[PDB]
Amino acid sequence: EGTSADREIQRTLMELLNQMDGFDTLHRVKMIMATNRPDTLDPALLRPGRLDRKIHIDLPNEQARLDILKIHAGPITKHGEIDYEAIVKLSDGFNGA
Amino acid sequence: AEVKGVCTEAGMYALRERRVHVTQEDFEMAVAKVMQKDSEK
Amino acid sequence: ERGYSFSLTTFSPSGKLVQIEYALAAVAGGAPSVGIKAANGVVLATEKKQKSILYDERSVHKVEPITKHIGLVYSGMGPDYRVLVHRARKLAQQYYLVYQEPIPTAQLVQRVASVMQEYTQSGGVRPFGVSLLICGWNEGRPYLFQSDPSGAYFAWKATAMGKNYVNGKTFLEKRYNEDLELEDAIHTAILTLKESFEGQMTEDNIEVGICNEAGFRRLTPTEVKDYLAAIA
Amino acid sequence: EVIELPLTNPELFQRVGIIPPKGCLLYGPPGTGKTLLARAVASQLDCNF
Amino acid sequence: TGYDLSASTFSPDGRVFQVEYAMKAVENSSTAIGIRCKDGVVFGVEKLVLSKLYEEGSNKRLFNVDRHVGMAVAGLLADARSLADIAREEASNFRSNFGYNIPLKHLADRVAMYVHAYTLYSAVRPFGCSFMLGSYSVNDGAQLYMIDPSGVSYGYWGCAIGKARQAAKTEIEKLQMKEMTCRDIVKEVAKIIYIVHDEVKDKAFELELSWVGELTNGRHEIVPKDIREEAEKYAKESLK
Amino acid sequence: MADGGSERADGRIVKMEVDYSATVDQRLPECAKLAKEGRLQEVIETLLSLEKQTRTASDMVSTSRILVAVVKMCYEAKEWDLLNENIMLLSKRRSQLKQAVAKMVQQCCTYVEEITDLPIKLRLIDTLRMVTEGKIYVEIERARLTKTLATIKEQNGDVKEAASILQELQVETYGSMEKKERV
Amino acid sequence: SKMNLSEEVDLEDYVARPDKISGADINSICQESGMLAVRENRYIVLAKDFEKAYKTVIKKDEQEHEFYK
Amino acid sequence: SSAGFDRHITIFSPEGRLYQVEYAFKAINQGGLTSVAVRGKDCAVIVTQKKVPDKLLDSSTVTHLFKITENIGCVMTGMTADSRSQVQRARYEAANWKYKYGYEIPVDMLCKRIADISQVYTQNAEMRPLGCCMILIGIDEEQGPQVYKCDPAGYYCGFKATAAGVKQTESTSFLEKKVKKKFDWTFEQTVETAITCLSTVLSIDFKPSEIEVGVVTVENPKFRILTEAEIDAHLVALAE
Amino acid sequence: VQVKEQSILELGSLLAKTGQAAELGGLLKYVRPFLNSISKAKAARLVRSLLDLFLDMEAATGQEVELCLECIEWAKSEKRTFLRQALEARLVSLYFDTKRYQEALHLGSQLLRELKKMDDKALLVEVQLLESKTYHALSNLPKARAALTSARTTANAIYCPPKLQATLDMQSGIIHAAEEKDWKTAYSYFYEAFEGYDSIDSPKAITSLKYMLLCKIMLNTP
Ligand SMILES: Nc1ncnc2c1ncn2[C@@H]1O[C@H](COP(=O)(O)OP(=O)(O)OP(=O)(O)O)[C@@H](O)[C@H]1O
Ligand SMILES: [Mg+2]
Repeated sequence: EGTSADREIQRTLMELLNQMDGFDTLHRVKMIMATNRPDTLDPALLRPGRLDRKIHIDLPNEQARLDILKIHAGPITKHGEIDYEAIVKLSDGFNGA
Repeated sequence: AEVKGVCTEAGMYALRERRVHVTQEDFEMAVAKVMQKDSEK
Repeated sequence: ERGYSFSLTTFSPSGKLVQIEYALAAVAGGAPSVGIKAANGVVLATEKKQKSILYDERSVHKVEPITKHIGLVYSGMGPDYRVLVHRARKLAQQYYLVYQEPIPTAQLVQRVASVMQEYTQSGGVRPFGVSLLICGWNEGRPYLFQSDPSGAYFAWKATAMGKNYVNGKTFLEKRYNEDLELEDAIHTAILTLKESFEGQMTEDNIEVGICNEAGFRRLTPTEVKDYLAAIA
Repeated sequence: EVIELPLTNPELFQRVGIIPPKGCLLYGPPGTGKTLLARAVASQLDCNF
Repeated sequence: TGYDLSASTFSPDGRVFQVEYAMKAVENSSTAIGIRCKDGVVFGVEKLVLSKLYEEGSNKRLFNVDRHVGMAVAGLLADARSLADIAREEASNFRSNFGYNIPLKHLADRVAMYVHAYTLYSAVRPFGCSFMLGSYSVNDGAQLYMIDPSGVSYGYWGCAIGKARQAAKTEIEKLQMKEMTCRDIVKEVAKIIYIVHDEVKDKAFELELSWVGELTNGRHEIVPKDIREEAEKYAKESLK
Repeated sequence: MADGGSERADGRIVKMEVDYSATVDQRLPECAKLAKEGRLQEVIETLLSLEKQTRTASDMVSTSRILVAVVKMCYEAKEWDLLNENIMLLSKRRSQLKQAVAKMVQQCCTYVEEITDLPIKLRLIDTLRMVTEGKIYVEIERARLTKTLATIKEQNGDVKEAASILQELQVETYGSMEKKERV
Repeated sequence: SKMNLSEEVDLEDYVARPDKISGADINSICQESGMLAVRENRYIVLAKDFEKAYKTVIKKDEQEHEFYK
Repeated sequence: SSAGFDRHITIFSPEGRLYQVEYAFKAINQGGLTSVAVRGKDCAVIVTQKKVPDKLLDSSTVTHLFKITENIGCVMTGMTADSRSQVQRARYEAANWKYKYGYEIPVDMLCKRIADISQVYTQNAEMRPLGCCMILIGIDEEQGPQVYKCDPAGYYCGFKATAAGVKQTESTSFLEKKVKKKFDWTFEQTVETAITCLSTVLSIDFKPSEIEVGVVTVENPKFRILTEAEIDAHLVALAE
Repeated sequence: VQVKEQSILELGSLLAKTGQAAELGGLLKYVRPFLNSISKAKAARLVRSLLDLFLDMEAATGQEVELCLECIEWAKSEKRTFLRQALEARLVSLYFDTKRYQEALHLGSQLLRELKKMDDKALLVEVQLLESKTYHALSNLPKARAALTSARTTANAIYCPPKLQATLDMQSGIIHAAEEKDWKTAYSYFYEAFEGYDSIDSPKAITSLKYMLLCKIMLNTP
């Protein structure tokens, strides 16, 4: 019981669902999709045969945090002695950004 | 309505054996299947 | 501290108590249970299933003996059963102290029903969320009874309670009679409880208790494993 | 494992007797490095994109 | 809406909101710092003067729970005095019942349980205070403990409660308290007080210091006037 | 972790030659843990291949209590299933599994080994179970051929030899053997 | 019936599990097991491949608070 | 799915479920710690992780293991003050049973009584149902080792291997896969499996200074806590 | 106690494996005074496990009918309705293999009334099929046809006849071919019986294959 000017997006959606894994088989074509909240996706789009693999990219670990720090803190014109252990311990639940 | 359904489905049993007339065995099979298969849902 | 002291159950404009209906709908989603009485004693059967293999199946019991000749099973919520069991035992002990005679099943059922009723009218208290099956054998004739969150109680001959109980009642309609034995009663109880079991019926997934003119007792795992044979 | 090996050496899966998948999706909390990984894959592969 | 009007309701995410609001109320105190030395504990509080009318030494924030126990307060004042009274009563009862001075590991637990008793029911409200207990004993050493409105009590080596807690603990970290005796640590407490609370926030302030340890021979009391004056004299050189 | 450790192995090779077999207990892991390490592309490979192949000398060369003669253990059991093929966490494969026991160091020996029947069948069976995987398949087949030709040559039970050979070969799909050999 | 499944694979184990898998993810189980066997540079699929693939594909936690009943 | 105040207090919703208990199960995971309990042939072990974010804190008073009685051991998960109150209650009940009936209280009766106490909160509507977990281990004659679990909903059960915390599901699956093999367990094997389950779930390869291990066995039923040297020895023996 | 029961089961299995029939009958007759000393369930399961194995071993026609009758008598004395109903079904199946006319008919008629009123319906379709078979074997087409019709009509309410489906299809095909109305239907029924009876029970698949080949021969399609 949705509104008008909104069923057109649904029309495009089922057109896309038919284009991939439809009556005609695809060959040598691969697709990649990205989203940071997959709750709202249609149950038909997540079905195996259309999006075969689900990949999770969680928050970094202590070793991952140290790796990212070493990657990004490199080029700066540093001086003196640096200790990454305290920085790794303090930064909890962070991101690369 | 299910009386009409039984009547209209008994002929399918005659068709399934490539016949031209309907006998009461088809009626009994039809009524049994219709009454049993309506138990679910 | 202090409570609320105002009733949480009130009459709807259509003259219905909503909380009782909600409690019954919560009871109806519990584990299945069956009870049968045939001419020599009473049999209570229930289906228990652990989520995984880490659980110990010899730690908690669904069937509890109130005294030497009364047994009781439940269907509904888990924790709400234990307090009722304790209260029933206390009431039985009180009666034994007063009259020096074992309490009849009807008196215990009446007292438990009165407690369950009294627990839905006081201030700031929700009703119980379980239903009970009680079995006994006093003065020659056996007895089977069923309680109700609203406090009502009835006397039955064959009862199925819990999830998918209408089909169980239909099955018991076409098999039960008034002339059988304890063993055939156990067999038909297991057969009707098999209507909702999983792919396999292991001895660890069934609890069976029997009460005859010698006293209520819960069957050992070996006996239940044997009984499961020669069936299905 | 999805987009590189099957597009160059496709007789292995035929030898085993399966068909490689087609698509995949990446999810997680914001700012964990999804679009960056996609950019790296697109910038380090010789194929139409 | 309506999940944060009572202390007896769980939000869908699974946390009580009223205690969070109490912590937010606590977060508007001035500052209180406590550091344990080799042979005792030292407290330091910076107090804001609202106007010249108030007499020197009013609104004391440094109580005396027992003959050997101190106390430092941040948050509302009424709840702080109530907690001080209940702690005094409990310590007196323990001394009278058994016969010897109550250790800290027991008094802190009793007070924490009393505080936690209020965050369960809907007929009361959570407290709005966070406090610190300190003491020294010959057979037990120096003891410091911190308790918050939620009812969580921990031991510490050095703590700061109030508005600029982080800006104070980041300077406590550079200090090395594990060795040096607390005869000169008052200087460090004064210096760490004067390096906070920029003059834009408020015009002026005063300092309050406590003392307990082997130097005072168990008893907790205010620092002498001359020692405090020398402490400010040394701490005033932050302008360099 | 290449030369220097191998220097050690070449130092203690004389000890292996002079002393007895149980000393292998102290030389099996010293390279094996090095195969665990695998930090560099070519060192770990040289050390593992050298150690695994070198166990061949003790086998067969020290025929007593070894595969050539009295293979009660040694290569038949101790160093076949357990050497690396079954498990050593992860065995590097590539040079170490191809150039080692799986290839010439044992296949060549089998050609020039027992000459007798009785344990030649058991040596064949053991060296056939290890290679039932993949991306080797130009060593299992030859041994299968050897077994069938031997069995036909003497006992002449054609039914069984034909049966065994038939299922073995699916060489249209092998994809690595040269055409004039697969034909 | 098309892939290898050499000799020691038991399929009656995986059929016995509950949780109502559809018809388009059993193919996913077989495909994932085949891919996993491909990764190990081997052209024969074993039982561990099915075990790992089945554990990976289904991914249902509990949603079954035990004091229902 | 709601009608009235079923979202705010403990009353039945139209579907037959009450949410105020399901919210405590989510409130359990607020701490962010995981604990495991394993049962052996003649012993029982508990392993838990502990984290100290900063060096200012005193690391000797952040334990999550408590000793109710000289023969019974315990571990908590979830909120802190609630766990402390529950431990106090358990100690009181054990002492009362010992005084009244003349012999040591079995672990299963203690767990049953704790669950009975905790079931009232979900019956009356003027109180919050103490969202924290409970794991108990002990030794008992004629049965050997026993491990029991209790959750805030008023429910308890005996186990052979248990995990509680944020990573409950993965550790439970790992323990199930390990126990399906049906291999006889000894002291070293039980400790090694308990450590490796947590190690593979968290993927940390931790040092001997961030775990707590408690053990009981049939040679001296006294509950004891392992020191750091023994933990280091077990860790170095685990990694070949 | 349990050692005696385990030894009895092992001895029965060994006698069945060896290839002797008199020993099984002797053990069955000897273990009568021992049965009334154990639990009811154990005795019932022991009687079942001996009798079914002895009956399903092979055809030594001299020691089966009387044993089944005495088992029926014991079950009726012990008041075990389901056990005696199953044994009655087995006995009426046995009477057909001994080529008896009326003793295999009135027993089925008696059993049908009791089976109809109770839950069991699969046993009912089995008994109906047996009655159709015995009327067919006595050269009476209409009665066998009526019994087969009743069995088919009452077999549509069962959730699944996992193996009785093949037997029912085979009997329907045989009856249809007996009246030589149309051979395509008989061939289809025989093919369905062969398909649904394949790889489960070897002994009776070859006969279905043979009948299907005969039908295809009769269509002048060699
Ligand atoms: N693993 C990583 N290593 C280095 N930088 C990283 C990493 N993960 C994230 N980043 C940082 O993330 C920044 C941008 O992240 P990106 O665009 O990939 O966001 P995202 O995870 O796709 O989030 P969203 O699209 O939901 O906003 C990059 O500039 C980079 O510095
Ligand atoms: Mg992005």
